[PDB]
Amino acid sequence: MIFVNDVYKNFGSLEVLKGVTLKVNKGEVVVIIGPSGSGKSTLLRCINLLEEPTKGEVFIDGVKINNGKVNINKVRQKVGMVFQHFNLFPHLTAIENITLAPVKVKKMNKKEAEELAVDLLAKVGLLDKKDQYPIKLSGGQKQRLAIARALAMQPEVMLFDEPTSALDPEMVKEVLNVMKQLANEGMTMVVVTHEMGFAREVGDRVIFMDDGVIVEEGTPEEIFYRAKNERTREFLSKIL
Amino acid sequence: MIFVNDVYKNFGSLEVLKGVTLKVNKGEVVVIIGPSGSGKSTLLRCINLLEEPTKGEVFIDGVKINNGKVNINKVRQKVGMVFQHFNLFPHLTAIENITLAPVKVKKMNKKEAEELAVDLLAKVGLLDKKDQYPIKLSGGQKQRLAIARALAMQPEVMLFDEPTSALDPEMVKEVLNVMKQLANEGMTMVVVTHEMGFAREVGDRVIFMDDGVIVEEGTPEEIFYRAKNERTREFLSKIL
Amino acid sequence: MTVDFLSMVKYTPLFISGLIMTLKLTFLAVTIGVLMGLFIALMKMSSIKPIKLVASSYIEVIRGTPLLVQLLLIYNGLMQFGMNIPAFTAGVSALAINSSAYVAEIIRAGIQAVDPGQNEAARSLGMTHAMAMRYVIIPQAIKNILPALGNEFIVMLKESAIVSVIGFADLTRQADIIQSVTYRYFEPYIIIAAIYFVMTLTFSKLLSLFERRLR
Amino acid sequence: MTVDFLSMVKYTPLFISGLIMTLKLTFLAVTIGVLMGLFIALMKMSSIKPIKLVASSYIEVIRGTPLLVQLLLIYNGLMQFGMNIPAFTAGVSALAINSSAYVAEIIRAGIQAVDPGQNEAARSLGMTHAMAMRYVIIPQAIKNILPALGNEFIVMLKESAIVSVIGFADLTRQADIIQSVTYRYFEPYIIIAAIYFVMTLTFSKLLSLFERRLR
Ligand SMILES: NC(=[NH2+])NCCC[C@H](N)C(=O)O
Ligand SMILES: NC(=[NH2+])NCCC[C@H](N)C(=O)O
Repeated sequence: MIFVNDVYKNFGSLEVLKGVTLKVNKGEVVVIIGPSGSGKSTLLRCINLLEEPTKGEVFIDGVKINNGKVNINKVRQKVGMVFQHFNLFPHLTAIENITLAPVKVKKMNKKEAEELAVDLLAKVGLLDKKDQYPIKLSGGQKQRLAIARALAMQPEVMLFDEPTSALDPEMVKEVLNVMKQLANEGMTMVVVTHEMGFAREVGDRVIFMDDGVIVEEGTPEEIFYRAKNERTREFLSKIL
Repeated sequence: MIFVNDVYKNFGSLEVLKGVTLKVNKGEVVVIIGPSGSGKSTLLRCINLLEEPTKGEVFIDGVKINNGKVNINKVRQKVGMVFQHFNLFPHLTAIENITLAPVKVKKMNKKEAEELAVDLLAKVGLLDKKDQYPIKLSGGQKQRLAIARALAMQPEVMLFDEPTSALDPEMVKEVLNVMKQLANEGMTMVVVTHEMGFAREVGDRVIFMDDGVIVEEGTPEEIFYRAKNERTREFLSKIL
Repeated sequence: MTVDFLSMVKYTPLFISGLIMTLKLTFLAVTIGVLMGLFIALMKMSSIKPIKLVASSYIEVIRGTPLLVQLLLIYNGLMQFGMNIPAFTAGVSALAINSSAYVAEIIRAGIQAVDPGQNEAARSLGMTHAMAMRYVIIPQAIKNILPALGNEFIVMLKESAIVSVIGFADLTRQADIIQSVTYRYFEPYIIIAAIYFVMTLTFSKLLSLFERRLR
Repeated sequence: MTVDFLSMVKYTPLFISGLIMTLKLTFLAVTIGVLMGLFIALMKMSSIKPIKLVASSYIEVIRGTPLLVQLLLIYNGLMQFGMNIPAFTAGVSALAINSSAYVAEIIRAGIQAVDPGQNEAARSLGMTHAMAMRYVIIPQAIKNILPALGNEFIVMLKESAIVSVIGFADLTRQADIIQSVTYRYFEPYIIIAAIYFVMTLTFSKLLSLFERRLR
């Protein structure tokens, strides 16, 4: 399903990923953590090719997507992405935000799309906001909206790029709860996060990255209670 | 020492402070908490008049400072301020950043000022950076440098306006540690923060603000285990 | 002599007539300049490498070079080819051609000004470049471009005074017309500057009451 | 006729001579404009309302009104006073006075552009407005202003061509001279525009390789 294969990423002289490999299969919740400059967000963004590897390859569902020989829009149809600074379409209302891609991409019909949308707004607790514009929403409401929007394309895996780190503290829980609900329903997830409670409560794997490389991985409990590597322990000591 | 007396603050139609009273005595560590839009930072910035009360008064050392009948520079000499986004002087080096105000405001001499500066740099763990420019420091080093700089003016109180909320998670502890050291040494402190651990560890009082008003205060254990007011409880349930 | 503005009242229909010509000159030049400018922007976006070169070179030249020289190059430079184009068509062509390049840059910059996150989100939902542009990016680039277009007009109003030198009966030319019968240059120039100024203020505050009705 | 650039080769010293005047004019006007622009900025900062009013009105008018009309108002408008100023001094005055208003605003915008946190920190450290300005803000604005000044120059290079109409022997004027002996307007205008283009590119690249020797 997801196979990032020994990729490297440079931004000029800035080496961000220096040989990284990640495999994730259906139903896993994988959580990637580390300090700034670990490269975790660039890895996450290679998976749906918002970033292109300098070297190495990424396969989704077993076919290579960074060889120019693939319809990348259909690849991205399958691989959802939720952004740190929520990337809502300002000129579109909540429900419009949700129905734009199903109608334009899947050629879904307006009525059916609207039913999908009202079901999703209901699911993430935004039903009362369907005809509101982004400006009028709180951070938590925005991220929940964006998650509804990604869900309306019914992806097979969902990517989360620090979805709560631009939120006010009193705003974090409500977003993490929607994420956890997704985990409980079997959604495949790769989550880049600072919130270690989430990784504990619902992650199947925790990946620890540092200086553009994976230095240790294991179950949440192995990493948070029995990390074997020096650097993992050091990082966790500053952060926990 | 500090007496904020029933102040109100407006920014046009936006009512931010709606009648707030704050008393802090020498040697207290007071921590002000609340959601966004609580007004806690505007309260904080009324104390050294970076913000001007629309109504009500603020006294420091027993004299009123929001009536124009006072030298305000002499007031700010006593009341240090530490900023969310660090506000380091880019063109000045670490040590220059530190010595600028004592030399120019207190008429201290270069040698005495430099000795002061290197002592403070030693104190916050920045000696190896004395001739470095801000652009070269990490977030934690930046905030520790700004704290060194404020201390070089030997204020009688230190104000902190979310000093760690723009730092990466692996960077928070070191800034909080310097703060706790100050608290342990008797420094009078008013701290607006998201980090409740600092308040648990070192705080004398906790102020909970909501919609421009103080709704509850008490010792840290009183607020964190036995909060009486419904709003305090809602907020703490989202934030703890 | 000494100053005498009160003599100038008699010449009110001249000032007014000139004012209407500077409007007609500008409004028409910028209108064409916008249409042309769009087309050249689109042209620069094209994947066909020689065409992007053409649009780029065009913009680079028109902007890196004086409006005056472009005017005279049209009006005077074309004479020796047996082509005697009127002052008005020359001025409109020069101004619209200048405006086309500046508008071409305004458009590109209004597209570059919408947050890249919009595009990333758009594509991440499976949308193609085309759909992202159509339904997400362009509607947003528009709100960036309109207040810059409105300001391009205001700037060209001042710029259009240059067709005076070509003998077009705009607002500025009216000082050469009035003085021939009055021997006075100062007072009609002051009056003309006052008219340009009032136009600038009027359209500017009118522009601000539109930069507040979009965002 | 038909085009013949090889005839134009003979007139190279004219082209070269015109170019040097275009430089000398600009460089002197923008130099005076900077100093003037500086002083006018200071006046607007003054706590004394009538002086701030005058600087504001000066700036607003000079910017809100065409360069041409300023040129002519100096050159023609002053004749009827027994004042016959030369073409060169008239153009220098007009250009320096125009540039001063744009420069004063460049300065104000460069000061508003340094992050307000700098001032806050400075004042929070016991510093007065004066000290903060001297040691923190102004140096920083400088780096905001210098590259915009260099850009003011480049724009003024194109702008200076307007003194041709006054009969000053700048680069653009050389085409009226050449045609008088050649009957050709086209080729010398193309050539002139090309000299302008090359000047623009040269000074632009010199400008960008100075914003990177600052950043
Ligand atoms: N479309 C415009 N805004 N053009 C500005 C022209 C600037 C200057 N007068 C020149 O001739 O180069
Ligand atoms: N110093 C300047 N940059 N002046 C720009 C002048 C703009 C225009 N040519 C006018 O006559 O108003």
